[PDB]
Amino acid sequence: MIDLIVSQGRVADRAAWMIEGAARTARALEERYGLKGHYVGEPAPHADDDWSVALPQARETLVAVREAATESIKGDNLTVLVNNTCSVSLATLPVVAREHPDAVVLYIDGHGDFNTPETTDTGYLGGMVLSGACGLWDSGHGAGLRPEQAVLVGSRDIDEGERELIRKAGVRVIPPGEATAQAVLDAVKDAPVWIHIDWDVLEPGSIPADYTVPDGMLPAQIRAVFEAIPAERLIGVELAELNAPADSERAEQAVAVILDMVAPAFDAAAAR
Ligand SMILES: [Mg+2]
Ligand SMILES: [Mn+2]
Repeated sequence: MIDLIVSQGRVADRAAWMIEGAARTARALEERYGLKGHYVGEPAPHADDDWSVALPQARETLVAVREAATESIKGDNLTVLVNNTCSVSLATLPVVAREHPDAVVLYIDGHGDFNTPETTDTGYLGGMVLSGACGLWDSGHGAGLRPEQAVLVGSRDIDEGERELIRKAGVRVIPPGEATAQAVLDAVKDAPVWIHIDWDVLEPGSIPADYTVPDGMLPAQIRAVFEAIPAERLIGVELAELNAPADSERAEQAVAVILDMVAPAFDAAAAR
């Protein structure tokens, strides 16, 4: 069984269409798998506000996601969160680390999302997510994820100062050209696995690119990861940061690619 949870409340969104992108992704999963999502939060416009303002604004949405994820994780289904922003995971990752202290988190992202209030250049909460879950700063939603159990997958061109925090904490980084299914499998060793994906990990998608070496990850590499993680070891999956307007052709094209990437893991969970 799959439990689908969908964030529709603003959590520090600086992009215009990520709440809409989450809703479109959730709808595609509902239609494909015969599910009904649990929708949490009320939409609000995007803004370039400091994390210290955006975080309290998101408190009601974050607490509601935490409670829904806690119920799902304590049962025996695959927990699937479709999130507008990576920042929703400030509420979910401490629940995962609480319930599965041996779990490895594959944080698949073009960025490291490992800034603290002291290192952030932009003040964006979404760039402070993995560091908050690991306890380098206090989000108000707990921590408890061991940095030794966090693996950044696909991250590249990381600021020297943030890359220093990452190495000091012991977070491993697997850049796109090294992010094969076997490399990711070898990183998780014998642990259960939580997958968090930020779609900016993907190579910009004019896949008319047979003669170019990609800088981002290709959809086929994401699919290969989902194919490689054994169904019995997969705790849950978070899909975040699709910036695509509702009703757009762009959203319909993006969600079809997303369905192709996640199908191996989601099909196997629906078959249990
Ligand atoms: Mg990112
Ligand atoms: Mn991110």
